[PDB]
Amino acid sequence: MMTTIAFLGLGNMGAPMSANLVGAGHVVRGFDPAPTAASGAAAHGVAVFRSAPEAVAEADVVITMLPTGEVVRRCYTDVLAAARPATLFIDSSTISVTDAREVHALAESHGMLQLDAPVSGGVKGAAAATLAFMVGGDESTLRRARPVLEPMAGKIIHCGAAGAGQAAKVCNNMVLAVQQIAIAEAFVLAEKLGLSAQSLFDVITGATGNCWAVHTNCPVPGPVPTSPANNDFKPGFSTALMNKDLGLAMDAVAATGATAPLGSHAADIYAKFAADHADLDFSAVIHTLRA
Amino acid sequence: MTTIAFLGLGNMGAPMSANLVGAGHVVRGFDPAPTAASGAAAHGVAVFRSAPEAVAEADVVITMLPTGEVVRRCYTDVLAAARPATLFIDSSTISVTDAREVHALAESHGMLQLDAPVSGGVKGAAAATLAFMVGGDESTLRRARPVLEPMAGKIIHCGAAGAGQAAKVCNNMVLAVQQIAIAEAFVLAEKLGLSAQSLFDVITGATGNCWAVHTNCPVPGPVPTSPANNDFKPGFSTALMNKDLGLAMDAVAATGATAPLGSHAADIYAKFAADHADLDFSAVIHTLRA
Ligand SMILES: C[C@@H](CCC(=O)O)C(=O)O
Ligand SMILES: C[C@@H](CCC(=O)O)C(=O)O
Repeated sequence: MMTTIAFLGLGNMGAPMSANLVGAGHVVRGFDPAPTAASGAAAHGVAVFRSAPEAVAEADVVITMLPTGEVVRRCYTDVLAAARPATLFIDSSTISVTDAREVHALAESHGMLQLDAPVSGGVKGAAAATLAFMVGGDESTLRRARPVLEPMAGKIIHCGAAGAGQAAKVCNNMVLAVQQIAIAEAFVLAEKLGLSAQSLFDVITGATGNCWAVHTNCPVPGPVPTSPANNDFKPGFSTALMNKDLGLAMDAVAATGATAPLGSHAADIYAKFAADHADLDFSAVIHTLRA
Repeated sequence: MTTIAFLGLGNMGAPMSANLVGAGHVVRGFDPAPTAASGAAAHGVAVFRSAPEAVAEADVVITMLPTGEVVRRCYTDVLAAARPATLFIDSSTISVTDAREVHALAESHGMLQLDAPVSGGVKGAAAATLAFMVGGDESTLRRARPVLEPMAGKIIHCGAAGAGQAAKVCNNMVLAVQQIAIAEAFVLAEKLGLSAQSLFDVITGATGNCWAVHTNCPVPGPVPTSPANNDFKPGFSTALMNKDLGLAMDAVAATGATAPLGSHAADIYAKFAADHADLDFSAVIHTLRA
């Protein structure tokens, strides 16, 4: 299983992910253009390089954890020629399904194996190695990748061909967004009807409406003391991050001509909420329903 | 032996009253439809020509009626015929406003009263697995418990009068939103080239999981028992979901609440019910391009 891994993107996700790879005994060759990110990763054993091409030159596997499809595209353009032939590229960035398929084809045109493997779990999942990887690409390529993913992962799920990882994540998170708004509406309506928060909680969680947005992320303080509502709506899952994912869902809706009325409505709601509350947990959208 | 007047012997009322007979109660009935009455009499209910007659000898009076207006008119018709401290249980699904009005009216005559609307449908009614969501006094629920038990899989005290109705309407508004949201996810997935089984496996193991997908999956295959595999036979009909959402919209209006997605869901299902009232509510997956 021991492998030389180039890790491009050493931010809030990339840094802890890379540390777990070092802990598992891999040689990790890192690059990030932010020197503070690079320094922090070096402190936990990443060999940091001056450029992304240098980092990938001697690597069996190249992982990208980057903010957008544009940055992934630009990164692949900078490094693919530098990589040894038939190197495994894993993009664990969260990007559009369109961009994922573009960068996948580019990697394959350079003779590289490529997977999309975006993750859920956030920074906390990243530190604890409990992230869920949602993978698109060839099954044999995933087989080759498993030893590298396992030390970062709680779950690895194969979603289909290239882009299917991005697709699965973005579909789930659109539903989540809609559910978190709907649970918030339910709690505020209950409050105006004189139905207690604890009572509504007990019913919804015992009934057909139950979902993570209530049972774990309860947007009123009290029924779930661990939920962000009890900690000033500190993330958790920030509004900024949810808004990014909803943007990607709206990109997917636009590329496909799909009709997603509530998903699109939830996107508009989170886009407005992100303008001034980007730093709050996405459950804090409940504030928009009170007045 | 507690004697129970059951007013409303329709699709729900008939099987509920059969379970009460089966539990050893004396059941007195009224319904304006001769077929409903006859069918109930056939399983042991002593049917009377008028609601006031049914109520005369009753320790408990149960209503299962279509609207608040009918519930209200039934109460003013029968309250004077009832014995003092009779226990009235309305298991109709009506507005929280109407529920609290009829509760107040009944207690004004020295009656004890609960709202106890139900989830489970006709299937649940027959099988005695209904979920009663109850508003009223804890001590009144305790007295009612022996009567509710033979009809029920769950009995949940929701709070003071009207809280049963509120709890049910709030859950069903969330459910409608979830059922549409899951449908959108499956349609988007298909157009992205992500298989239904793959999306199913991901969502059910992730934060988006809910009954609308894990049990009511609106595409055939991943859950062989879901209505999608059986021509969208209810299940839970669009007609009934539409009725609940209408009540949610009455509650949103009465309170001045902000419920944008619930309201959007209500609009979608009202429109869908014009064409497909008889299909399971999960069938909404095929009306999104309208
Ligand atoms: C074994 C596991 C990866 C290892 C971990 O739990 O960190 C998996 O996702 O299959
Ligand atoms: C609903 C009740 C069970 C009564 C019964 O159905 O026999 C309970 O479990 O609380």
